[PDB]
Formats: sequence, C-alpha cells, structure tokens
Amino acid sequence: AVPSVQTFGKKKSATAVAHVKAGKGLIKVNGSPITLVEPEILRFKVYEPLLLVGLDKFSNIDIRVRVTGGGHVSQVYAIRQAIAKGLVAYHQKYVDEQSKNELKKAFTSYDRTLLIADSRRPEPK
Amino acid sequence: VYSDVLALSMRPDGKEVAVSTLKGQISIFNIEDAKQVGNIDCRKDISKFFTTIHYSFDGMAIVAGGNNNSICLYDVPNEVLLKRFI
Amino acid sequence: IVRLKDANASHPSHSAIQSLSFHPSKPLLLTGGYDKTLRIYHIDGKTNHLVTSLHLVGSPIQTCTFYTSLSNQNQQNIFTAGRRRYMHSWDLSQTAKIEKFSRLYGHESTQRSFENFKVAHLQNSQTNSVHGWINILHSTSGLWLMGCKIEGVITDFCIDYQPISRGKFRTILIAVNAYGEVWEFDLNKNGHVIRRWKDQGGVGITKIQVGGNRWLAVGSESGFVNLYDRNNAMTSSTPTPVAALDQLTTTISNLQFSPDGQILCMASRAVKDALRLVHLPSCSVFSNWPTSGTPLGKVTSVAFSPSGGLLAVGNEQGKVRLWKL
Amino acid sequence: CGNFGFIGSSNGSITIYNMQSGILRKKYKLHKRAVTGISLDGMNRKMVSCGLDGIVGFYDFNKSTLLGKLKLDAPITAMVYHRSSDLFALALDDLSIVVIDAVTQRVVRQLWGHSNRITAFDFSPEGRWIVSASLDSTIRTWDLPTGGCIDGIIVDNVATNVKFSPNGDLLATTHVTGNGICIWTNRAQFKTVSTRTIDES
Repeated sequence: AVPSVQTFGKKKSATAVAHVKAGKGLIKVNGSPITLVEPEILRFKVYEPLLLVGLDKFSNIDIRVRVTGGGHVSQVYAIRQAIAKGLVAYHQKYVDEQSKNELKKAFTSYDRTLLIADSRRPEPK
Repeated sequence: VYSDVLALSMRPDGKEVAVSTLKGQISIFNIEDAKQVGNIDCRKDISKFFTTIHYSFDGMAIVAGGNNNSICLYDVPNEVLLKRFI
Repeated sequence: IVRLKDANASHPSHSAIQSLSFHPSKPLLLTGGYDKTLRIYHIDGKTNHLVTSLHLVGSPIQTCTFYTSLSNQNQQNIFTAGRRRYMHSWDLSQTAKIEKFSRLYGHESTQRSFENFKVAHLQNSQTNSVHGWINILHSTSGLWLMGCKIEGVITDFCIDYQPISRGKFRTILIAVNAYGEVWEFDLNKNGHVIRRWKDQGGVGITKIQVGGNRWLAVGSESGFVNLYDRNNAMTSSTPTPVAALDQLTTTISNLQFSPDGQILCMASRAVKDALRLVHLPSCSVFSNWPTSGTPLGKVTSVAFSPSGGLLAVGNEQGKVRLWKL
Repeated sequence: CGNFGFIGSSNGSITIYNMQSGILRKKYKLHKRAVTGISLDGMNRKMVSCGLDGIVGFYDFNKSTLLGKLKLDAPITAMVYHRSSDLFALALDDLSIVVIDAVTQRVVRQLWGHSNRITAFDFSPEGRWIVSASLDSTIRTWDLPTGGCIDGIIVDNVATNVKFSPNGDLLATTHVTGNGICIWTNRAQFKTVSTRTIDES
C-alpha cells in the first residue's frame, strides 16, 4: 500500500474527485497533463497551485483527477480547488502541521475561494 | 469554510474577529474575511474543546479556553504566549 | 641531506607508541610497548640491535616517561607506570629492583592509575595531575613532600606538561586541557600564582611543547599553526601571533621544539605521508625534507634528541625512524 | 514548542530539523569556525548564534534572511539565553561576560573581575542575577540593575555546572570531585542587601 489521500472539488455543478497518491509527480486530468487544457487562457488559473507556495513540492507524490459535469469554465474551477485541498491533505496526515500552516497562509492570502466551494442562498432585505 | 462554531470573539474596533473551529484549531480573520492564524488542537491528556475565547482589551492578545483543564494564551501574530495548566 | 637506512624494529601487530625519548650522552632509543615491553636499542642510523628489554610479571604497563635528565640518575634509573596504584624503578646499576611507589597518603586511589606524571629537574620534586591539583613529591624518598592546589573545573587528566626552559624555579606551566588554559605557577613558593592567561582550546587540544622563553608555537586541529611569544602572555590575556600559517590541509597531531627553541616539528595521523618542519625565527618551511614523497605513515609520536639533530618518528605500524637534521 | 532542533557543527553549519519526523528542514553556513552556542526567542522569531571567529549571528526564523551580525574582541565559548526577557549572556575568551539585548541587536552589558575562565553561568528566572562558576574557585552572583559583582562564593571543590531552577528556589551545581550534585538555596524570604566583593582567600 502506498501513502495516498482522496478529496474532491466542487463548482456550481462540477464534480472533480482527486487521487493524491505517492510517486514522482504525474499530474493528469482524465488522461491528460495540464498544458493541453483549452480554455488555454484559464490554464494560468490552474497553474496557480504550482505557484503560490513554490514550484517543486511534488517529487514524492502523484496526482490524478477526473471531472463529471459542469461547463468549461466550471470544470477548471472545480479541479484547482481540489488540487490545493488535495495537496494539504497529504500534509494533514504525513507531513508536519506547521508546513501545512505555511501552505494555507500562502493560499488564504491570495484566496479566490481555493479552499471553499460556492453556495448561493438569496434573501430579500 | 469549515467548522460549526460555538465560540466567537470580536475586536472593539469592528475589524478583527476570532472563531473557534469544530476542533482545537483557533482561526482569526479580518472584516474582509482573510484568515490570519489557525491554532493547533488541544493537547493535555489527564476529546477536543474550543468552548470559550476572548479578544484582549489592549488588542494585542487573545485567550483561549476549552475544558481540558488548562488555559491558552496567544498574541496577534501566530505564536503562543503561555499555556497555564490547572 | 643524508637519507639514512630504513628502520627494522616493528611490533608484530599494528600498535601505538607509549613514549619516545633519548639517552643524553649516547645514541640509544628507549621504547615502551603496551604488552609490558620495556626495551631499549642502540641507534646510529645503521644500528637497531636490542641492548636490553624488561618484562616484569605481576605488573602491567600503561604509560612511559623517561626518568629525570639531571640529578645523577639519568643513566641508571627509569620509573615506569602501569594500571596499578604504584610505579616501578629500573636500575642500570642491571639490578632492576622494584621500588613500590604506592606511598602517597590518602590520595593514591583517586586517579585512574599512574597514567601521567612529570618529574622535575633535580628529582626533589615530582608533579602529578588529577582530573585536578598536583602532587609534588620525591622520586627517591617516597614521602608526599607537598602539592599545589591547582583547582581546575575542566581538568580532564591534562595530557602533557613541562618545567620550562627558563628553569622550574622560575615558573612551571599548566596546560588545562579541553580548553588549553595556561596557569603559570612558582616552585620557589607553593601557593602563589605567577599569572594565568587564555590559550585557545577552540582550536588545538593538541599536545604542546615548551620552547626557549624564546618561542611558544601551538598547533590546531586544522593545519593552522600559531607562534606565541612568552611575553605575549602579559596583559591583555588574548595572544596575537606574529605569523600564523597553513601548511597542513588536515589536523596537526604532533609538535616538537629543538633544544635551542628555533625549530618546530609537526605531523599528523589521519592521512599517510604527511609531516612538516618549520624554521625559527626565520619562519621558514624546510622544503627539501619532509614532504609526502617519503614514507611517513600515521604518526603518533615524534621526538628530538637533547642535541636535536636526530629525529624519531613513530607510526601506527611499529616503525620508528630517526633522521639527522 | 518542541518542534525544531538547532545544531551547530565544528565547521560552522547550523541546521534546523523537525523533532517529530527527524527531517532536514533548513541549513545555514555563516561561521567559518565551530559554533559554540545557538538559541532562539520564545516567540520563535529571531535566532541567535555565536562562533569562534568572533561572529554573533542574527537570523529570522520565518525567513532564511541574515538579520544582523556583531563582531566582538574575543571568541565565544557558550551561549545561555533568557527567554522571557530576550537577553543572552556570553562567556568570551577575554574573561568578560557579554549580556546582550536581542531586540536592539546591541551589546549592552559586559562583566569584569573573573581572573580565570568561566565554564558555567545561568540566568536568574527573574532576569536580575547571573551566578557564574570560574576556574579560580569563584562562584559569583552578578546583579544586573547595577552591573557589578555583589557576591563571590569561594569553594574548595569548584562547581562544573551551575543551573538555576525554573522556580526561584534551588540551584543545581555539579562539581569536580564527587559524583553527586550539590543543590544551593536562595533564601528568598527577604533581602535588601547590596554589600560587596573580595574577602577571605
């Protein structure tokens, strides 16, 4: 058995369950790496989890996700939530806490709701 | 993001607000909901409690209380001031 | 320069050397080995033949120190010490009767054993350090004459010490090992301090010789050699070298002075074929010899003669080699 | 907090490790000689160090930035740090005691009178006293609001270790002879005393 954690990432209707397992750093979307995505301009928004805490961070793990539902904007917003949540879930269980506190501080300071999904509940005032 | 909250704490300036999480983590944030700190769970076996919290009047500290027979001390930065065990 | 004939005396195993010393009037090499072997063989650079050896049953050996150089007993008696709480007399008159030197009162069983002792000049004084104050007693009467209360708080059975070239009556040093602190003490009055001053134990827990004083050179564990005059010890307490040099890439495990105090010798025991000679006051390195192109080994002990021309170099393989210099 | 260990080698590197996982976390190299004492504030912010090349290193614990450095006249053998006042005293080779305020990054105090090397020194828990143990059989109480020696204890078995208790009650002294540990009592029921130095030999 390998060290592995699994989480999820949710947009309005998009569902993306992550599989953060050990390895050498493969990061794939349903069969495919990141640099092929098309939207192709929203590639930089899912580039962001590589970037806000330092690039390297991945030589001991492997990433595989899959998406069911949503739209092309909604699908990319689903996974990039799940990457940052899936990253710290490994630091939740194997790595020490204070490293993860340094990760979430780098995350929350720039946070575009990377750690929380959108829910809309209206009310008249 | 997480955490059904029992214990809430406010600044008397209307800017800083601390929340006790659904565990021993203690997170604080601004009025622009940007999380400053989240404090590690409660130790001290004689399971987690976050029952009471207070923002100090000088504005430079907070005091945290659960029910595991001590009390915890913190400042506006990340760190623990003291931990006094009964 | 004359390359002498290679030595032939060797341990059956690879073993260390207790002490290297010389006969003051004749070329003779005294050798103490760890298997209770007290041998001495004649040297000329051509001779290595055994004069005599001593193996006393019921008594092992732990340390070796050449008995005093000038009262009248340089050429007759040698006092050697083992793991037991007495030491031995060896008589070249060869009589070789055992004189049980267990005759210290109430403080005999306080050390490890007789492992480190320094006889003074005229044998009316003998100095012994503990982990630690110093006993001073006669080598021929057996009575505890006196003992100076060298207090110490980091004294660790300090490794080597020496009544200086300006006479033991002038002053007498204490190299407080593991930090190398220096305590000058007067023999003419027991209980009065000459002066104390800092010598660096940040670099150098290595053994040190007393020059003459004229030069007081100290070695580090880093190939970094320092030149400290005797009058650099006056206030302020920190010394400053007039020349501080790097000649070894690795540790300096040996130091020797010439009898005129103008030639320094240094060697190591970590990497084979490494030994260096230093001139004074010219601060010159002897470049014709020694180099790494001569067989040197991991050198444990080294000694100059009372003439200082010859030079004995013991390895960890059992070969002790002399050179005229 | 019990999370990180700080080691200083004989070459000069100081690494920060994690006590939970035993991992290499951080490494520093500024000293070119052996590191003789490492400390950190209780706030885990500023990390201090002292080396045999006279170097006093001031680091940020959050970053890896060199915050400051001070050069002294003598190399430093030991570092003892008072956490709740952020002061640290230093035994130097010039027989003086350099107490340092860390927030100022400034040498503030220096003590003189010890004729021989000091091996053991520690802070009073209220930060007012430093009793030191030197090779000249001097075990001296040092008062910080006056900067002078107020007491000297002359013994026959010199203490290798003087250690202030966390409560203000006892003292742990290990000696040259004797395998046991002499414990010394501050009376602490009263005092207004300020009397002075050298006495009986």
